Amino acid sequence: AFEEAEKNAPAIIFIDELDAIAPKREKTHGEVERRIVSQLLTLMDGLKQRAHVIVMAA
Amino acid sequence: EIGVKPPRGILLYGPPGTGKTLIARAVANETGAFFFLINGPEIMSKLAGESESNLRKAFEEAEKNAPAIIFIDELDAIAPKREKTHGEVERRIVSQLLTLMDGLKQRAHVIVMAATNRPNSIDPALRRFGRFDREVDIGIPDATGRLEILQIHTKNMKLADDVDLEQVANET
Amino acid sequence: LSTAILKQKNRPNRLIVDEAINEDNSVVSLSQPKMDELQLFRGDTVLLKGKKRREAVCIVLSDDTCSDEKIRMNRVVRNNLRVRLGDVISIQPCPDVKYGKRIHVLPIDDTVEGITGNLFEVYLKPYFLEAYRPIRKGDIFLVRGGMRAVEFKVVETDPSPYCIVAPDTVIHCEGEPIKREDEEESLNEVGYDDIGGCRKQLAQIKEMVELPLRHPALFKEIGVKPPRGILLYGPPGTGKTLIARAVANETGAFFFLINGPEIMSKLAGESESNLRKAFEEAEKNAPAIIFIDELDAIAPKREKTHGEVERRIVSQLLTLMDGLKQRAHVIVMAATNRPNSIDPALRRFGRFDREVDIGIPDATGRLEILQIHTKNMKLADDVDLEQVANETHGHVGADLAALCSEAALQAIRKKMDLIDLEDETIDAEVMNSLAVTMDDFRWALSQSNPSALRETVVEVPQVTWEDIGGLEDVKRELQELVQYPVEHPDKFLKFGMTPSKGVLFYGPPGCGKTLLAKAIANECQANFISIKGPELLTMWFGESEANVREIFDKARQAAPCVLFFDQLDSIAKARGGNIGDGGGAADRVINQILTEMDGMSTKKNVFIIGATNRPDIIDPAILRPGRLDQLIYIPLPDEKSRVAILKANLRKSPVAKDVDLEFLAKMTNGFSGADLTEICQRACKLAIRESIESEIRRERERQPVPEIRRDHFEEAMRFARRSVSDNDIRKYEMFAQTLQQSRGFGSFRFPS
Amino acid sequence: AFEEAEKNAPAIIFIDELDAIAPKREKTHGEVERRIVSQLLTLMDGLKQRAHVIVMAATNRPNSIDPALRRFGRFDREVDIGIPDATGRLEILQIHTKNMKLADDVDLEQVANETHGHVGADLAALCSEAALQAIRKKMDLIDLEDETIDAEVMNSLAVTMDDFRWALSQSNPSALRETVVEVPQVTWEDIGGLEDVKRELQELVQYPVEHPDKFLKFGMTPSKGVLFYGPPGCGKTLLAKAIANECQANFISIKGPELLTMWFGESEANVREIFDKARQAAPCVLFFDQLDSIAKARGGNIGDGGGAADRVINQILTEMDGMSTKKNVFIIGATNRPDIIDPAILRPGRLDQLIYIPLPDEKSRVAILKANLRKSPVAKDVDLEFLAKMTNGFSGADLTEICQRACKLAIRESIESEIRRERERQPVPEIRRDHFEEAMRFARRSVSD
Ligand SMILES: Nc1ncnc2c1ncn2[C@@H]1O[C@H](COP(=O)(O)OP(=O)(O)OP(=O)(O)O)[C@@H](O)[C@H]1O
Ligand SMILES: Nc1ncnc2c1ncn2[C@@H]1O[C@H](COP(=O)(O)OP(=O)(O)OP(=O)(O)O)[C@@H](O)[C@H]1O
Ligand SMILES: Nc1ncnc2c1ncn2[C@@H]1O[C@H](COP(=O)(O)OP(=O)(O)OP(=O)(O)O)[C@@H](O)[C@H]1O
Ligand SMILES: Nc1ncnc2c1ncn2[C@@H]1O[C@H](COP(=O)(O)OP(=O)(O)OP(=O)(O)O)[C@@H](O)[C@H]1O
Ligand SMILES: [Mg+2]
Ligand SMILES: [Mg+2]
Ligand SMILES: [Mg+2]
Repeated sequence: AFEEAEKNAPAIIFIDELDAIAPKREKTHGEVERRIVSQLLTLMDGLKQRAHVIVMAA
Repeated sequence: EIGVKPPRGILLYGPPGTGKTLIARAVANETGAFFFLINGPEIMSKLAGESESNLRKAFEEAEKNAPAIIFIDELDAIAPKREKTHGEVERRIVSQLLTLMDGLKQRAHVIVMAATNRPNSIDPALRRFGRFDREVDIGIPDATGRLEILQIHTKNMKLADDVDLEQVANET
Repeated sequence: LSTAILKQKNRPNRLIVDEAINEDNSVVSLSQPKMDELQLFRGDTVLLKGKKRREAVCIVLSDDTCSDEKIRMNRVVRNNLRVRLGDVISIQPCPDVKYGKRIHVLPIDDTVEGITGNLFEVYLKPYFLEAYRPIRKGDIFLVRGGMRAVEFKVVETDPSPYCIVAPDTVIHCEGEPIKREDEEESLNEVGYDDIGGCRKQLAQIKEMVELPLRHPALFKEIGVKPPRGILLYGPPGTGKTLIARAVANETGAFFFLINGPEIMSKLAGESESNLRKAFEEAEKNAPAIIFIDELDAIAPKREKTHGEVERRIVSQLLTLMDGLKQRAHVIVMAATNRPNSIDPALRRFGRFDREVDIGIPDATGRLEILQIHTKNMKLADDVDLEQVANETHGHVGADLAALCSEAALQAIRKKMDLIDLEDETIDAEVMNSLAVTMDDFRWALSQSNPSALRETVVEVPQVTWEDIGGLEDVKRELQELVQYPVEHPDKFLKFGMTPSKGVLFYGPPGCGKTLLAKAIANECQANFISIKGPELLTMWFGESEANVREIFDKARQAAPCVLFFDQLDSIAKARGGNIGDGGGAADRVINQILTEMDGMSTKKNVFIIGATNRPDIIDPAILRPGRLDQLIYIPLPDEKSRVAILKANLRKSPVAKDVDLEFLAKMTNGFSGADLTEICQRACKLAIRESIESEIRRERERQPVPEIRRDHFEEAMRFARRSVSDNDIRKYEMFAQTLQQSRGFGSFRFPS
Repeated sequence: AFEEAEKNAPAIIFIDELDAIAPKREKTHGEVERRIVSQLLTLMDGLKQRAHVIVMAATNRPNSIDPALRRFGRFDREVDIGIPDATGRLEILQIHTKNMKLADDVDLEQVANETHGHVGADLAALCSEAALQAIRKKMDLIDLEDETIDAEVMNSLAVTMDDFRWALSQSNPSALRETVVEVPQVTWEDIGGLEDVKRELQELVQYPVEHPDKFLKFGMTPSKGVLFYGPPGCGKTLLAKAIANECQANFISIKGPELLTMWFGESEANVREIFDKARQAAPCVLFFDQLDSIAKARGGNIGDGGGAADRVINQILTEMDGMSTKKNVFIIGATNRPDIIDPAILRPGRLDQLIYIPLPDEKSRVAILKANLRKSPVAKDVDLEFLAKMTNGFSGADLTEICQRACKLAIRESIESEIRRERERQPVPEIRRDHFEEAMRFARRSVSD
């Protein structure tokens, strides 16, 4: 999703229900959710890249 | 001359924002060695054998371009304790890391670096000597260190004369 | 008997390596009576065995200066044989040695640099002119001459592998120069000598992977087939992979290395195909050894495994290891930190019949490991490796390598002033001044801490026995508790009684229990694990007891280890008194603690100390001797102890001489240690307040308090309160009197 | 495979590790595995059309096999290759020792009687280890680095009964490789007093295994369950250690909460596995130290928690009921809190015999003091009878603590004497009466009235 949005560099990403996808890595027993939180952190770190892509989460 | 091998494993740990990834980027830019960067979740795959193969490919690429520095960001996501992990894939990934860093074949010139917010969630076999030799705590800076951070982050901006960065360092 | 396979027994061939006065690369010298014993004449070609499957050939010459029990050889022959001074090698006559038709030699890359002249013409042709020197494949020989002497690798011999370099033999230096790094990696190759400790384990391994190959006639005559499956298990860093490398380097059998995760493949049946290919490769190559590192990666229990691929891989390994088509003389070795995670069907005699515990070494074992790891290091004369071996209580061998590396790194740090990071190269004077002293090893010891305890590391506030005032008897008991079983086990064996290893501090708040724990953590010569009571408890079912089991296992591995519980009554409370507490989670934690502390397992030097602020609620089985043997009562300090506490608090504090601590201790009746510390802190705060007001006054005039004074202490005292009320002392004295009256005899005297 | 079997008929198709390719299709998450199970079903159904092909399969997880494969017309016959008895173990030993060079003193009958839980691979391991010990005894005469061996060394080489006894000392069933624990060498003479308990335990262990015919003749089934209850430190775990070291029965010792697992269904599976591997090693003793953790009163904590402990205790009750008398699996439970043991556990047929390990009396205290000081150098004037008299309410642990405190006082005296001698340059042959006198004032009674 991040790659596709960055392709269309004037892009806005909207992550609806961010609470479900991104819980606390330590608090949640599920390893899938801690991994997805870490991947989202990595994507946000490189998100800017001096690109028009912006991300809004609800 | 001194007859030892210099330590080959660095584990940076600390709360978020201390600059572990920043230090990794600084090392990547300012060292004269091949740099390979690994993100924890990006290794994960559904198919059995893909993730261990990705780790093997990264370590082989580092070995070919030796001396090299491998940085594994978000080590906690990729390497949980095998006793407390149910999934076979994660346990096999941790075993592949253990073998790659310290196995019957040892890495000659590759430096393996990692960063994690929670070092105690790492499998204790990784925190052994031969694999992650030293653990470096990137902690909360003091007043002078955070004044240095403010100076670093304010160097590009144009600042008025009234700006007093030592006061801001004291207050934060 | 178990280690009987390790002795050399001093056969006539056995000889001690010694330095060579004038012996060239291709000759060695012995004592004349030694030749007469071996029936060797001067000039006879001889064959010398070495370590890690190496052989060399030399010309034996008579040297009167050579010792009777020693053989003189230069550095070249030593490096060819991978031996050092003092090593024992066997010399035997070599029959049917003939002049070599042709030899191909490959020079080392670093030596040939800076030599414009032809390598053959400048060095090989005069060196091998009428040389009559015996050589073998794989040897390094150095030839002097030119600007830099040149090392040649004899890669090809005709006839192989032994040949005499006659003048008619053609010598050619063409070819890719040999890398210095490759020969260096060949030199620093791991053999059975690089494993320290694990003497019985190494004996068993050599019995199983070396003896059947070296002397198969024994097993053929005695009519049995030797064991063919070895599972090396142990905590991380104990040397399982090291033993695997040693076996790989020091066996003539073909060696196949399997790493667990490498087997896996995404395709259907491709992992089973990889396993079959590995076993077919081993079978094709006659005697072969298969080593599977990280066995738990690809051999989980089939009953506990959900994926079908993993179960099929376990079944494939089961069939390959012991199936209808039997193994054709193949030794299978495996290493794992989790032997109980392996499939139970793999652990039987047919497949993995011998399980070898590479455990935590003792003092002598870790001394041996330190000697092995420092054999290459440059050491000063001041270094005492026995002291370092005694200091490192819970180290496994990887921790000792870490300690040696830290010492070397500190030694390099001490030279960072003379050394420049930026400059191209380091001065030779600095390199000659570089050495590892005992101070570097002391620093490494200070930083050293067993890796298994890395998770259970807490920053302790550096308390000394002097920081505690009073409690002299308690200090002596604690020091003796931690020191006697560790430093004098022979005394306990002589008196035939195991030591007591349990102490419970009970008393009013603020009287010095946690201070005693800090003093133990900083002063006692043992590992220390600090446990807050409820941190072990977990929401999940069976995980709180798992945490208890894990922490006790960590204390067992790092023995001698001190296991301190800051609030015991939280983790240790009487059973049956909780309506909720999960599904009896607290009671199950109590029972797990009871089993871990005194059960059917063998007892180790694990000193378990608990501090409780109210001991009447702790389970009575916890206080049973053999668990918390001594119940030490830490009461409110008396006047002497109050003087000691006040002096200890103000020892580092600049205090005016007018302050009479005896009068303070006399007045403060019923005060605890925290009360007196608060009095001193309040005096310090008042002094700081006065100094700040004085500084404000000087600042006002621009636009004092050198030490804490008597009036500061008086104003601090007017705020003082007695934290522990009389009823609290009544309760603690009630518990203490129950304990004392339990015995029933104030004075016990034997009848005369 | 099936077509090639038909081409060359009569044919036998052996499928080793049948559970590898034939799991239950409902539990399978792979399409290819389910298709393989269906193909096996189809081929075994069509086996009737095939003239003389016979399919024999081997598996050590028969319950994991797809149930449809065990129906009529396909794998309809099942052969249980069970654990051999004493005579069967003798036959296996005779088979494995036929090629070895046994000495005359060897007695395979004794070796057959000792190996209570061995299955045949264990007996082969035992023979291999005995021969390896025999080879070890010659490692003094032959060095490993030697190139060749004298023929006389081979001629002298032979396996003797001492080698087999060493092997038996090292030998253990392969099944009990995960439950094995290091147990201290506790002996019946290490325990002081408890003579009636010792005799009762020895009889309860030996009589059912040695003479079941008398119990069948009188029609009474031997008791297969014992609970130990008493004050802490009175000798329950010590008795368990003595049983493990002395009795010729396989011993499984498990900690209380060892079986519990957070994952749903795993604790019941752990109970099933422990009881099954107890049956496989019969005659076996299954000891439950701190039983009240494993078995607590149902409904007392039902509301608080998920209810997994109730499932665990129900599974335990099912396993206690499921055992036939023919399997000699003695179950011993130990607890110092019998009041919180589940009442169902003590019902007839499960943990029948309830034994009260009491606070020792004066004669038992003399026995305990002698047993503790048996290996210790104690002065003659030290009167143990008076120590037993004065320690009225003391338990065995209390007396052991008194002796340990006296030992530590003696060690302190010796250490200080050595320090003093080193100081003067730059003792304590045994424990004395003053040491015990000093140790007694620190002594306390651990168990209250
Ligand atoms: N010590 C520091 N000195 C200067 N700038 C810093 C420092 N720490 C953080 N920053 C600034 O804040 C940003 C965030 O830091 P960074 O992403 O490295 O944090 P982190 O918590 O170590 O990372 P991650 O959790 O992704 O490993 C940096 O890119 C930099 O701009
Ligand atoms: N007994 C020993 N003697 C000498 N060196 C040792 C010993 N044990 C470990 N080492 C050294 O310490 C390190 C331990 O690494 P090694 O791979 O041998 O450990 P391991 O027991 O296989 O660990 P893991 O369980 O994590 O695989 C190596 O550098 C090895 O040389
Ligand atoms: N004997 C002592 N000598 C010096 N300071 C003492 C002494 N006893 C207590 N203190 C002081 O008490 C404070 C800490 O007390 P500590 O943590 O040892 O108490 P505690 O007995 O463990 O209490 P609690 O029951 O509340 O956990 C420190 O300020 C320390 O200086
Ligand atoms: N009859 C006895 N003879 C010799 N020593 C004994 C005797 N009874 C107890 N002891 C010793 O006293 C201590 C009691 O420990 P033991 O394991 O026997 O206790 P337990 O009855 O299982 O109690 P707990 O309920 O506390 O687990 C041990 O050190 C043991 O050696
Ligand atoms: Mg390893
Ligand atoms: Mg405290
Ligand atoms: Mg007990």
